[PDB]
Amino acid sequence: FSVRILTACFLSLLILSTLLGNTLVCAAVIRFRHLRSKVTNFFVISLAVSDLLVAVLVMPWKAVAEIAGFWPFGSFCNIWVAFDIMCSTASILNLCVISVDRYWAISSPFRYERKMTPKAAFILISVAWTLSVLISFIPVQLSWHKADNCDSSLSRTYAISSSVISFYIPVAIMIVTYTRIYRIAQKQIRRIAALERAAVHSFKRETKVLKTLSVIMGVFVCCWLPFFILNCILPFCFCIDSNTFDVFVWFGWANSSLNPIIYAFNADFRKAFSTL
Amino acid sequence: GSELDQLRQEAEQLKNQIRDARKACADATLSQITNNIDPVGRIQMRTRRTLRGHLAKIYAMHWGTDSRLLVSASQDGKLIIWDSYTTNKVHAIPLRSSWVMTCAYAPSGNYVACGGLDNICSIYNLKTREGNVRVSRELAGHTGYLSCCRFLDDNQIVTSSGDTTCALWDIETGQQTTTFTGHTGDVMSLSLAPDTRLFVSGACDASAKLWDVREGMCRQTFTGHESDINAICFFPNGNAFATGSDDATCRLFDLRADQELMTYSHDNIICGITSVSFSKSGRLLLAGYDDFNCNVWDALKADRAGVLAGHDNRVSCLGVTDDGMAVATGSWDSFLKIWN
Amino acid sequence: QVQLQESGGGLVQPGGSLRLSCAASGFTFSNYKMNWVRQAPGKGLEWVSDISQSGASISYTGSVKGRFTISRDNAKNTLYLQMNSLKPEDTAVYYCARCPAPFTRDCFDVTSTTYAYRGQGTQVTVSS
Amino acid sequence: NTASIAQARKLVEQLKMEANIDRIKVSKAAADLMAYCEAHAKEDPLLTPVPASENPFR
Amino acid sequence: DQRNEEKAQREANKKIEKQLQKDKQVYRATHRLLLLGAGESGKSTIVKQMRILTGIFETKFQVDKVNFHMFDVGAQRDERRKWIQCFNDVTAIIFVVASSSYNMTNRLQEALNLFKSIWNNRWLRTISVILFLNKQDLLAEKVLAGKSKIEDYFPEFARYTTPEDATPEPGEDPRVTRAKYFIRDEFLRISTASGDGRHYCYPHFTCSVDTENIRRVFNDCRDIIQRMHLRQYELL
Ligand SMILES: CC(C)CCC[C@@H](C)[C@H]1CC[C@H]2[C@@H]3CC=C4C[C@@H](O)CC[C@]4(C)[C@H]3CC[C@]12C
Ligand SMILES: Cc1cc(Oc2ncccc2OC(F)F)ccc1-c1c(C)c(=O)[nH]c(=O)n1C
Repeated sequence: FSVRILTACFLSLLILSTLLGNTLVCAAVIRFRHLRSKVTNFFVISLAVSDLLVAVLVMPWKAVAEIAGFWPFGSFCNIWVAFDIMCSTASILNLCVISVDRYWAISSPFRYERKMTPKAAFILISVAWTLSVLISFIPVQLSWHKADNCDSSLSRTYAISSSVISFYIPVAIMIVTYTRIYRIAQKQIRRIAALERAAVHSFKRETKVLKTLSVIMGVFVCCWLPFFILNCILPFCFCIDSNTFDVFVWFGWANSSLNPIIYAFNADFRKAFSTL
Repeated sequence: GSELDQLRQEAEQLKNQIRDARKACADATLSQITNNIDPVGRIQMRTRRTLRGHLAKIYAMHWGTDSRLLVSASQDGKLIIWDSYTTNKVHAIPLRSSWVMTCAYAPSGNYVACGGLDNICSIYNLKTREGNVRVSRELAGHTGYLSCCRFLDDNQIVTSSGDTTCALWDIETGQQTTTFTGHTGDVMSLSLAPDTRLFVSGACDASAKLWDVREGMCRQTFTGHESDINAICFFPNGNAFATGSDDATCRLFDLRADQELMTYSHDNIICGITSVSFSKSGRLLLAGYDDFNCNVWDALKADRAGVLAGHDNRVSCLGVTDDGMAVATGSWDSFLKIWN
Repeated sequence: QVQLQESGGGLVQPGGSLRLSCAASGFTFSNYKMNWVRQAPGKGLEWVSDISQSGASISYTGSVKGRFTISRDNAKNTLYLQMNSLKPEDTAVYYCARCPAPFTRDCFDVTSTTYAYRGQGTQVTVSS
Repeated sequence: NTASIAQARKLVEQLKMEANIDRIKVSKAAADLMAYCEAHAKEDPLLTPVPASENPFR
Repeated sequence: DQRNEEKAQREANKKIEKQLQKDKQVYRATHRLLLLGAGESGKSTIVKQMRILTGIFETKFQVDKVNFHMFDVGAQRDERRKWIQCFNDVTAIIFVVASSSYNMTNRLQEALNLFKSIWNNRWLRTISVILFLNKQDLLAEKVLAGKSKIEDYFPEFARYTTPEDATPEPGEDPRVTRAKYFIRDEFLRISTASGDGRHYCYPHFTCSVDTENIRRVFNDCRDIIQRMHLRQYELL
C-alpha cells in the first residue's frame, strides 16, 4: 500500500459513508414514526434498504478485490455479480419509483393520495424489487454474463437488454417525471411571484428548484450514466479498458453513498438524524 | 347614579381587599420550605407503550380507574379506547363530529365522553349489551366549543365549554342540572377533586375559578395566572390544583389559600402549557408544553425533573393513572406515549 | 390578575392631541403583543393599533394610520397611544386588549365584548 | 347597557362570596401539601423509580 | 385464562386496526377545510353555493372524486384563540372575507387582523388560506356610489395602483378592480410577511358569479397540496 493506499482509503471511507447514511435512514424509519407512516416515505425506505444491501454485500467485495488485485471467492464470481446487479438496479428502480411518486404528488396530489395508498406504495416497491430480481437473478442462473478473475463488462447480447430496462428506461422515466415536476414547480413559482411581488408592489426561487433537482437528479445522472454508457458500449468493442472502467463503476456506486444526503436531506429526516 | 362605574369601583375595591387578604396569609411561600425535602433528580421516563392508531392529531385523552383502559380523542372522528397493559384498541368509536377536544372516562368504565367544536357532549356506552359502542347520551346545550369534561359518575358529568360557562350535565335525563357561570373567558379545561364534591375549571382569562358541583356556584376564583389556562388538574390531596396556561408558567393554587403557592416557570421554555396532571403523590407535576416535550415539574421545588422526548408535535393531552402507575402523553402526531 | 387601566382620554377637540396611559400590571408586559382596540357607541369592537413584544412590529388600522402613534414601555409596564390629528369618528371607548399568547405574533383580541385581557375602557370623545 | 349592569352585579356578588371565606396561611397549605406528598410517595410509581416487577408497563 | 381473553382482545385490536386503516384512506381523501369569516362576512352565501349544503357546522362536497370536509364555524363564539387550534391538521383555511364591508366598524380591518392571527399562528402557520373576497357583487358599485370608500379606512389606497399581473373582470370600472386588488394585496402583504414558505395565500373573488364555487376550492386545494409536497421535497 504505497500508491494504491489512496484508492484503498477512498473506497474504505466510501463504504463507511454509505453504511453510515443507510443505517441512519433505516434507524430513523424504524425507531421514529414520522418518517415511516407517510406514504411517500415507503419508497425512500426501500431505497435505503437497497443501499444498505449494496453497501453490505456488493461494495466490500469489489473494494477488497480492487485493493488486492485478485478476486476473493473466485468460485463466487457469478453469485457476486448477481448480488451486484440485484442491488444496483434495485437502487435505480427505487430512485425511479421515488421520482414517480414525487411526480404523482406534484401533478395530481389528490389522485396520488387516493390511488397511491400505502398498499399501492408497497405494490410499487414490490414491482421494482421483482423487476430487479428478473434483471439479476434469472440471467445469472442462465449465465447471461459471458460470451477466477471476475473482471468483465457484460455479455453484449444481455447488456443491451439489461441496462435498458434496468437503467435507460428507469432513467428516462426519471427524466420525464423530474422535468414535469420542474415545470409544475416553475408554474407554482410564477404564481407565488405574482402573489408576493404584487403584495410588495421570481427567479431567486425558480433557481432553487433547479439547484435541488441538479442535486437530486443531476448528481444521480453524473454518477450512474458515465458508468451505464460504458456498460452499454464496452461489450460492443474508442472504448475504455476494464481497469479504468472500475473507476466509473465506483463513481456510479458513489450515488449509493450520496443517496442519504440527497433524499433524506429534508427537515423531517434531518430532525431524526440530529437526535440519532 | 352611574351604576356601571360604581359597581366597577366596588368590584375593584373587593378585588383589592381579596388580594390584601391573600397577601396577609402569605407571610411565606411554597419555596420557603424548600430545604426540608430532598430533590427528585432528573428522572427521564421512557416510552413503555406507544399507541399509534389515530389518523388526525390527538387533542384529548383520559384515564380510567382501572389504570388499564385509556381513551383518546382526535380530529379524525375516532375515539380510540386503548388498553395500556397490552397495547390494544378496545373500541374505535365513530364520532359524530370530526373535531373533538375532550375526553372523560367513567369512574366505572361503562361510559365515556366526547365533544368538541360541535358544542355537543357525546356520551358513549362501553359495557353495553348491544355489542359495539353507541351514543348513550347527547348533551347538546352549550353554545361554545366543548373544551373539556370530567366523569363524576354514570349519572351526571360536568363539561367545560367555550361559552364562558360550565354545566353539570345529567346522563340519565340529558339536561344541565346547574350551569357554572362566571368565567369571563371561554373555559379550556376542568378537573374533579378526589372527593368529587367540588371542581375547578381553568378558562382563557388567567382565572381558574373554583366551583361547587353541589350548589352550582363559584366557590373561589384564582387569578394568579397571566394567560389562557389551557389545562388543569386537582392535587391528589383534594385541597390544591395546578394550572397550565399559555404564559409558559405553571402555577399550583390551593383552595384553602385562594392564591398561588408555587409558580413553575423557566426561561428555556417560552411556549405555553396545554397539559397538566399530577402523579399518585402529587410531587411530580406532569406538564405537557407546546415545545413537543412534556416537562415533569416538581411540585415542591419548582424545577423540571426531566423533559420527555418522543412527540414531535404539540402535546395537548396528558394524564396520570389513579394510582400513578404511568402517564400517557398524546400529542398532535396521532401518537400516545405512555411514560413511567 | 390581568388588569389594564387606561389613564387619560376624556373630551378633547377634533384634530388636537391625546395620550392614553394603559397601566399593564399582572403580567410580563415585555412579552405580550399589546395592542389597542376601540368601541364606538353603536359600533362593534374594531382594532386600532398594535405593537410587538419589544416594539418592532408596529401597525395601526387605516382609520388611525399616520394619525395615531403607539409606544410600549417595557420598563414601566405601560402601553401608550399618542393620538394626533383626531377625527370626529374617534368617538369610541378605547380598550387595551392584550395578546393572550406570549412570544407569538398572533392573537384574536379583536373579538367582541367580555374579552379577558382587555382594558377597562377609557371614554375618548371629541367635540363637534 | 343592562347586560353590563348584570355582569357587574354578578361579578360583585362573586367577589363578595369569595371574600368572606377562610383563607388559611400559605405556610399551612404548603405544610399540608408536603405532608401529603411524603405520605403518598411510598405508593407513587412515578416519583420513585418503580421496577418492572409490579409495574405492568415496563 | 392464559390465552382466552388475551387472544380475544388481540383479535378485537386487529379488527379495530383494520377499520382504522380503512378509514385512513378516506381521511386522507377528505381534505378537511376551515370556513370562517370576520362575522356575517358572507359565509352563508358560500355554504349555500357549496354542493347545495345540527345547523351550520360542517358541509362536505366531492369533485373529481375528491371529497372535502368544509367545517363551518357559524355557531361558535367570537373568541377564537382555542377552537382555531383544532384546525392544525386541516388542509385549507377558506377565509370568506366581506371585501365590501370596509366602511361597515371597519370589518375589512377585522378580517385583515383575523388573517394575520391565522397566518402567524403557532399551529395555523403550516396551513394555507383560500382567501374568498366575498361580496364582490356589492363592491361592483360600492366604490362609485361613495357610500363606502377605501381611503376612509385605508390610507395606502392613494399609494396603490392596479398591478401588472392583475386579471380584471370584463365590464368592470378600473376603480372597482383597483379596490379589489388593493384588498387582495393588503391581505397578501401580511401573508408573505411570514417568510416561512410552508403556506401561501390563495386570494379569490366570490359572490360575483353564481357558478360552481367549490370548483375554485378544488383548484386551490390542488395547488395547496402541490406546494406542500414541493416544500416537503425542497422543490419550492
Ligand atoms: C437480501 C437480498 C436477497 C435482497 C432482499 C430484499 C430486501 C432488502 C427488501 C425486499 C422487500 C423489502 C421490504 C418490503 C416492504 C417493507 C414494508 C415497509 O413499511 C418497510 C420496509 C419493508 C419491510 C421492506 C424492507 C426491505 C426488503 C425486505
Ligand atoms: C461490469 C459489471 C456490470 C454489471 O451490470 C450492472 N452493474 C451495475 C448496475 C447495473 C448493472 O446491470 C446493467 F447492465 F443493467 C454487473 C457486474 C459487473 C462487474 C463488476 C462491477 C465487476 O467488478 N466485475 C465484473 O466482473 N463484473 C461483471
